[PDB]
Amino acid sequence: RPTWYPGATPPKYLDGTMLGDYGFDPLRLGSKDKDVLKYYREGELTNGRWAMAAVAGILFTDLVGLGPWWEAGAKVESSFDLKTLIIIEVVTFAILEGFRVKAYEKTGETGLGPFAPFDPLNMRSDETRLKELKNGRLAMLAFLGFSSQAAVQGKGPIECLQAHLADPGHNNIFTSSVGNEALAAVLVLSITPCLIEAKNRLQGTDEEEFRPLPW
Amino acid sequence: HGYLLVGPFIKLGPLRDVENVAEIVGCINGAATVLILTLCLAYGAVTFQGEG
Amino acid sequence: MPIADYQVFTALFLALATGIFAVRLGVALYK
Amino acid sequence: RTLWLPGIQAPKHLDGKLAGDYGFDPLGLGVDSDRLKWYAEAEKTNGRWAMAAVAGILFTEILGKAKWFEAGAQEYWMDNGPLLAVEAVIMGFLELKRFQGWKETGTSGFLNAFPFDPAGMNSPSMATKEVKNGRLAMTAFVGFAVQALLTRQGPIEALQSHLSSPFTNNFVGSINNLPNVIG
Amino acid sequence: MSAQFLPSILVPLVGLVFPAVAMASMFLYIEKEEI
Amino acid sequence: KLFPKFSQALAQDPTTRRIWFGIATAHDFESHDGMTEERLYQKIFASHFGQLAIIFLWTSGNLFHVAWQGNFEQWVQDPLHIRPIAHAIWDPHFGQPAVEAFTRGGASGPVNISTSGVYQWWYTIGLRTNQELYTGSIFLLVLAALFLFAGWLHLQPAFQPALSWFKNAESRLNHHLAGLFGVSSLAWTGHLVHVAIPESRGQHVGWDNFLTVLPHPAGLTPFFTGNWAAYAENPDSASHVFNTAQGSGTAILTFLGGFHPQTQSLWLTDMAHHHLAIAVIFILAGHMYRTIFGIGHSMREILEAQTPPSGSLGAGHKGLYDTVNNSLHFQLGLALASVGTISSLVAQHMYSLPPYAFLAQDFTTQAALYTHHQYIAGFIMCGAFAHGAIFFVRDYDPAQNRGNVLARILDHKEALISHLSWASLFLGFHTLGLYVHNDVVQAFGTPEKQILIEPVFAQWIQAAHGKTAYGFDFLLSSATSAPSLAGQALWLPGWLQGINSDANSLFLTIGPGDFLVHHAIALGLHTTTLILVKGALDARGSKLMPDKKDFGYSFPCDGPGRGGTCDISAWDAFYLAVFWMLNTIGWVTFYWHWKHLGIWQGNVNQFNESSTYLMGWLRDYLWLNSSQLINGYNPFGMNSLSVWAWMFLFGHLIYATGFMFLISWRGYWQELIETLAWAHERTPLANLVRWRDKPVALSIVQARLVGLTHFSVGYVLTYAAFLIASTSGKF
Amino acid sequence: LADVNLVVGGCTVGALALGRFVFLPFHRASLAKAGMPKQNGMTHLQAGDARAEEASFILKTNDPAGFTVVDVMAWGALGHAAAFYILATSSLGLDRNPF
Ligand code: CLA
Ligand code: CLA
Ligand code: CLA
Ligand code: CLA
Ligand code: CLA
Ligand SMILES: CC1=C(/C=C/C(C)=C/C=C/C(C)=C/C=C/C=C(C)/C=C/C=C(C)/C=C/C2=C(C)CCCC2(C)C)C(C)(C)CCC1
Ligand SMILES: CC1=C(/C=C/C(C)=C/C=CC(/C)=C/C=C/C=C(C)/C=C/C=C(C)/C=C/C2=C(C)CCCC2(C)C)C(C)(C)CCC1
Ligand SMILES: CC1=C(C/C=C(\C)CCC[C@H](C)CCC[C@H](C)CCCC(C)C)C(=O)c2ccccc2C1=O
Repeated sequence: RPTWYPGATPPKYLDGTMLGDYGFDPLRLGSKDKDVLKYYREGELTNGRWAMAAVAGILFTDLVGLGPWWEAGAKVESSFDLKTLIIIEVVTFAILEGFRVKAYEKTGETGLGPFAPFDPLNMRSDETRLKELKNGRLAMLAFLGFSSQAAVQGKGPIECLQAHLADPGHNNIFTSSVGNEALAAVLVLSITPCLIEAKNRLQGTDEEEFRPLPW
Repeated sequence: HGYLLVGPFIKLGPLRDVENVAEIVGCINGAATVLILTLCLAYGAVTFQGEG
Repeated sequence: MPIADYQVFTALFLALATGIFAVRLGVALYK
Repeated sequence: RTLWLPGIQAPKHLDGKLAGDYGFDPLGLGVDSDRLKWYAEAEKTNGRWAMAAVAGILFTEILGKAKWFEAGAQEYWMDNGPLLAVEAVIMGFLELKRFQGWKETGTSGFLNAFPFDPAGMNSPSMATKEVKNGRLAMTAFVGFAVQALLTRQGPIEALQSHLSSPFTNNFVGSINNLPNVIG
Repeated sequence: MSAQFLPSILVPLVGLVFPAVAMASMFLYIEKEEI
Repeated sequence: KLFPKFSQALAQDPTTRRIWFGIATAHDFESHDGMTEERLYQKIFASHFGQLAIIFLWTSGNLFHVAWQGNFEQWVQDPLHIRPIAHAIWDPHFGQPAVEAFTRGGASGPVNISTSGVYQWWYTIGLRTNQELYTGSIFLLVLAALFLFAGWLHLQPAFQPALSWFKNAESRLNHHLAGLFGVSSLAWTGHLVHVAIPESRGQHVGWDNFLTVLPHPAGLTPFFTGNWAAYAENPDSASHVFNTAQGSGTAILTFLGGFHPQTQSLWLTDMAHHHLAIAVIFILAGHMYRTIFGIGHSMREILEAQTPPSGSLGAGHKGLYDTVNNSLHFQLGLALASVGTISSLVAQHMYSLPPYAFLAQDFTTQAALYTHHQYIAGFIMCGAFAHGAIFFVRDYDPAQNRGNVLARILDHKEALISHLSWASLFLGFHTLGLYVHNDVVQAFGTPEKQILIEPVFAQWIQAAHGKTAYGFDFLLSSATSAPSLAGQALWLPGWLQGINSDANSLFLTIGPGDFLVHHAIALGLHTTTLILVKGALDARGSKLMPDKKDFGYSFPCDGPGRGGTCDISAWDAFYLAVFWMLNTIGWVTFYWHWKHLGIWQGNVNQFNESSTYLMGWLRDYLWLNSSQLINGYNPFGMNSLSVWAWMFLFGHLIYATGFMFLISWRGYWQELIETLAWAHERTPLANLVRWRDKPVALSIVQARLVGLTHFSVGYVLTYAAFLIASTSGKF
Repeated sequence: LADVNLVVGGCTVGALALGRFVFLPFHRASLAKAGMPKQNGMTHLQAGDARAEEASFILKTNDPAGFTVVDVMAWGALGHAAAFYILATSSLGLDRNPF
């Protein structure tokens, strides 16, 4: 089973029953209670879905030549005062989240409104779920990169890519205002798996008394 | 408890002589409630952990 | 030439790594 | 078996099972079996790196280029930051794979092939040839570094300078010439 | 000083968040019955 | 209820004491459940690694804070008109006047003025910019992480050193003397010759250009040729300006002796030469013991051979090698005694012979450093004697040391304690009598009746060093004497110029006040030593408790029988000796501070006349120098000294709080706690909440420890606040 | 003043000759009387310290007097120390005499 680095030894509780199990959890956040792990997975899926929708919207507005996504909040002109929009969104989201809560409390998964599984096309399966999990994770990192590029650089998802393609050796993260910090991260991460291997060699994999983040 | 805990900071807090004292104190009481909340949780986790 | 913000951030990250090594040593000592 | 010193015996822990075993261990560092195996692998790795380094230094110096100790201060297509980052990631992955391959099989290798022996040519005679060549390369690299420290000249240029007048252009003469060079 | 905002975040973290977390964890650990 | 993982007996305690004792006995590995010698040594080794990492992190933090919020670069340009900045201040409780009052050395906001002297030290070793300090902090951070990894690595079975490896005393001493001491000193000499010396001459030499700069014009040739004298050709001129090239030189290994005229500190070339000689001697000493190369010494044979005939010393030192190698407490006691003595030596040498540039001019830093090192030395000495007692009660074997020096010194412990008591009684009787006599004659308005004994012996020793203020004309005081002519053209010129000047602390002038205070110091030392020695020698047993060794090093008592046995264990002796050590260190620091206070203000007459009686000490030193401190904050406002005034009151409060645990004992509190428990178990609403551990009063030994901790903390905090506020508000 | 080559060579040769023909008997007697370091009655190697095992390149040498290579290094070190002390003292041109 592929892991988060070649030859990685997954934790004892990360046998592989769950989807997208790459044996990654250095802090051992979901190694105590199984219900908490299920809730964590539901939260991960929700964040991933929101990230995919956000990434798709940001990319679509950039491809059509619209202004920056981070600045688009003040460039929207239409009816309904800001307070009215806030109230409408809060009420509709409260009812939607209540329905989602009921769906999770019943079928253990997400849903849309009264529909517990919400699958008009009947495209539900363990193979399709893994696609959703991986796509959501990729979209989450994509949105994180979007925000990071908008903060460090003054470009968008397409402009940053164009700048990198123009000069890949001089237009990278290590040459920006956060390059030094980045250089310190890679250098550490580059030796993180090997160091872990040492622990698995000199100390062994016989579990530990405590957990990094117990919670 | 939460209702009776605002008054003290309202009339005696460091920013009591400012018009925005009510808001600051509401936040202070919320913080105090959260603190005594973790206190209740710790007491429950330590007291109830076994049967007899 | 005062130290910049990036230098402080790098020092804090290195300190975080050092703290991780320290907690590992403490766990090994507890055993 | 020939020993590094005439009239002595091997330090017991060394009996010839390893390539290039000359009974040289005055300090007795290999008194631990596991540590001895790790030290043998480390010696091979250091020798290979030194061999590649010496070959590269000599090759670049023959084709002109810049001094081996001044190549880092040159200008390349990418800055030192991104260059070091990319190298760190690549070397980390390669070394991680090499270490994992050593855990399963206590031998050398590359990527996922342990041992990495394409086209064969592996034999006890080749094992000692690599160890001896590697040791010579490490000694040569140390000589290169110290010579460059005293005389800011490359290996070939230093050899030619010595051949011009060996009795007054050696390591003893380099100490007196230090004020004329440094500064 | 560079990054004037750092002390305003680190001081409360080391004096309020870290001590509360450490005391809670220590209190929960010194009364576990089976460690 | 099983937290004391190392003590199963403590885990069964159903009271709160289990938690208390669970923390006070965490480092006593020898008393933990299922503990062996190998595991003990391995745990100690890993703990040493952790401590080293902590020290490295502390130094890195100091460097980072100075380079991030300090004024090191500005202080370099004006080392005499700028106050060093320790770190910034971010306190939400500060008011506007407090924020404005703590802004001093040109800082953006409130900061703390440094008092540890790191600025002078870093400036003297070659550091000049903030980037260098940041680089050093990062390097120390990496070093700390490396040591942490080493500590974790040596705890693994593949890298666990055997117990015999820890007993290899010859190899360890060889490597520590030749490598830890010699090689380190040689490396420091290299740094001084390559960076410190060139930097002090206005030439910058860093990692980017140290390979293209010659430390000396004639590089390495004189060293290998033997012409070492060529390295001391032209030293820094007497009109040299630090950090600049005016009046500089090219020498790197001089021996002028004395102090730099501008910085008022030792010459860098002299310190480099000192470190080089020290490195050579230490390496040579390191090549003494036998390891695995057929040559060297065997400490066991040397000890077994140190047996004088006639049996004056009995068996001599037979079995001492094993007594020291097998017992960890013996080694710890020896190390603590040596470290404490060295700390005292460091404190006594840094004020009389300033080694850092512009350090003598910083009166606050000098006083703080001296007091800090003296207090550290006192605590370390108490620990040394305490561990010696622990050794006698836990690792001493009478059969293995039958007839050697240990058994013989224990055979006549009564004579030792009796003579210590006699010396203490004599010193106390006479010192107090002379002080009271002077006080009485001063009160009656007759100062001419004072008993002022001239310290002729100390004055004679001072004259032997070159001081001509007493008209002795002895060795170095006579220009025609053999020692005077021998070093006439070596170090004597500068040494004499510095010792005959009253503008420095190199052998200050002494009088009757110094005589009385020195005898008071002798009293404190003798009484503290008497308490510690009596506790260590009587640790195994006395007439009142013949089987004391069977009860361990620390225990509450032996009951009220046989007349009473309160404070009878060796731990109690150490406990009583801590008070005396604090008193002795207080007397020493009071003397040093008052003398230097009068010297800095150019008024030696104040101390010369008011130190002969105690009223002068209380009025002209404590009450006189406390005006600015107690005025840090008043009904009119506050200044930067408010922090010291608050710390002053804080120390007084902690000290008084400790008085409670010291005077009140366990009995009253147990009944009071029982009453409180009854009240809680009978109060409605609160009945829903129960305690997991039965509340009980503090233990007898625990109470003594808490009281001593409070007493010491209040003592140190109060004196630190007073010292810094008094010497900082004036200079 | 003093030739570094001549002084160093003479001092090293003299030290080696003294340690090989003059001080060898007393050195051997002292070594036999002292022996290897022992802890609790047994050598460090016997107690379990593998790194404390005596090196084999000194156990026996082809020299008829048993003069090992370590002996050569020790005596050469003493000779060099004396030679450099003489050279350094002769290099200085100051008056150190107490007369
Ligand atoms: C032992 C050394 C030491 C000490 C005593 C201090 C002390 C202080 N630091 Mg500092 N720090 C240190 C090291 C140290 N630091 C190092 C090495 C770095 C480089 C990463 C920093 C970086 C740093 C920053 C960026 C800031 C401080 C700040 C502060 C102040 C508030 C504390 C805080 O909340 O910040 C938090 C401190 C950290 C997040 C890093 C410190 C980590 C150290 C090394 C832990 C050492 C633990 C110790 C060895 C074990 C003792 C046991 C104990 C925990 C029970 C305080 C006076 C703040 C300040 O300036 O106040 C105005 C501030 O913003 N420090
Ligand atoms: C050359 C080889 C070598 C070296 C360099 C060391 C070095 C060290 N060993 Mg080690 N050891 C060795 C060989 C060596 N050892 C061998 C062969 C053995 C087996 C026989 C051991 C067995 C061993 C054990 C069991 C332990 C050590 C420990 C230590 C550390 C001592 C504690 C310390 O750091 O304080 C540093 C000491 C000094 C710097 C010298 C002190 C000089 C004086 C007292 C200070 C004053 C100097 C100067 C005035 C200061 C001014 C500076 C100021 C401006 C700030 C230290 C780093 C201990 C340790 O801590 O474990 C990690 C320990 O437990 N060693
Ligand atoms: C290299 C130094 C060193 C080392 C390694 C040891 C090691 C050891 N000591 Mg020892 N000791 C030392 C120095 C040292 N000591 C010194 C300098 C003193 C003089 C003070 C002592 C006096 C001493 C005594 C009397 C005893 C030991 C004991 C012990 C053993 C157990 C320690 C323990 O139980 O941990 C526990 C650690 C603690 C309980 C921490 C103490 C809490 C401190 C004192 C409070 C500090 C509060 C802080 C300053 C407040 C800040 C103020 C602020 C809030 C305003 C252990 C092997 C005990 C023993 O041998 O058992 C038989 C024993 O009884 N030591
Ligand atoms: C100011 C307080 C104070 C004083 C004066 C003393 C005095 C003394 N301590 Mg003590 N000590 C103190 C505090 C004090 N201690 C505290 C707080 C502790 C911690 C609990 C200790 C713990 C301690 C220990 C453990 C020991 C001492 C010892 C001693 C004696 C040492 C011998 C000596 O110095 O000769 C000088 C004698 C004096 C200075 C006493 C004054 C003599 C008087 C004034 C003369 C009488 C004249 C007149 C007739 C008075 C009578 C009037 C009356 C009839 C109305 C000494 C009497 C040691 C000891 O017993 O020595 C053998 C001992 O072992 N002390
Ligand atoms: C200055 C030293 C000192 C102090 C502070 C105390 C304090 C106290 N004594 Mg005590 N006592 C002392 C000296 C001292 N004593 C001495 C020398 C003796 C020997 C004769 C005694 C003998 C004695 C007896 C026999 C008794 C007491 C009792 C008490 C308690 C009475 C209850 C009270 O006052 O309410 C409140 C407490 C205080 C006012 C103390 C100051 C606390 C401050 C104001 C609060 C600060 C909050 C804190 C800073 C915030 C947390 C910060 C965080 C970092 C922890 C009290 C805690 C009686 C008792 O048990 O209680 C009924 C009792 O019977 N004492
Ligand atoms: C075999 C043989 C022989 C012999 C030979 C020989 C004799 C050789 C040699 C050799 C040598 C010849 C050796 C020596 C050695 C050693 C050494 C050489 C060392 C050293 C060094 C040192 C230790 C130094 C130090 C120092 C320094 C570094 C600096 C300054 C100071 C001092 C000086 C301290 C014969 C012919 C008889 C016979 C047959 C064969
Ligand atoms: C109890 C005990 C212990 C501990 C002990 C101790 C703590 C000790 C100490 C001590 C000390 C703390 C000491 C000190 C010292 C010092 C000395 C001994 C010195 C001296 C002197 C000299 C010799 C000098 C000389 C000189 C010079 C050199 C020059 C100038 C002049 C003069 C004179 C100064 C032990 C464990 C061990 C054992 C058992 C128990
Ligand atoms: C006041 C007093 C008590 C009562 C004190 C008790 C019961 C302790 C009260 C402490 C409370 C629980 C708060 C703790 C205060 C400290 C700030 C805790 C810090 C400790 C941590 C670092 C672990 C005794 O039991 C006693 C026993 C024997 C001699 C003298 C005395 C004595 O003087």
